[PDB]
Amino acid sequence: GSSGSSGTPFRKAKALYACKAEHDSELSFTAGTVFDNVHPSQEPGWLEGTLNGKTGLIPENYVEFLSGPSSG
Repeated sequence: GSSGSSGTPFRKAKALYACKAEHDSELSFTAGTVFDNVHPSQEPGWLEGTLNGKTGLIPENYVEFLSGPSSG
């Protein structure tokens, strides 16, 4: 059933620093880049989100989950 109990449509994270992922699994983005549906990957200290209809591994030490209103 669509729309049930209160909740949020997944979470998002923002890349702190620009990373030039070299591995496929890994993802490449630029600081400030906001990821879609960010979650803890199977790997330790690795987040698994979807950057532009593309899922891969992301460095948790390179992201910053967004919760409060700020943007930028």
